[PDB]
Amino acid sequence: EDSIRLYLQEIGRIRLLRADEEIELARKIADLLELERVRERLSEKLERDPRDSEWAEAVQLPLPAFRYRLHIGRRAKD
DNA sequence: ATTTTGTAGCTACTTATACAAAATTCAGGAAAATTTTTCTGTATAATGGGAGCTGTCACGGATGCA
Repeated sequence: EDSIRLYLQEIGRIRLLRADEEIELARKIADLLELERVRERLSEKLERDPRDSEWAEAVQLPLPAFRYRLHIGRRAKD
């Protein structure tokens, strides 16, 4: 019941990385980040949020691939 | 024989009214002024803590068991 450790163990069991490895990331993260602030721009202008579909981005995208792009983009940060 | 009592009386004479605006102040507002609280960034690199405590009990459990 150490709690501190009870979490500390586990984090152990996720393993450390290196700049290069954390570079694929960076891009992806940004790729997701900005994408959203589309999502906010389109928000703020209108309906308060694209937040529909492939139009939940004003951007163009084959919709399934959108959510996907989102996943990888932010999964990087996670 | 004045004096006090009078009566038949007023006029002066003064509250009383009520209003009344004028004061005359007060309160609240409004700022506005400003002071105090918040917010955000920070680029070499940095990647598991602290402690110890060590002398009843009980019981019911004790599942666990061999």
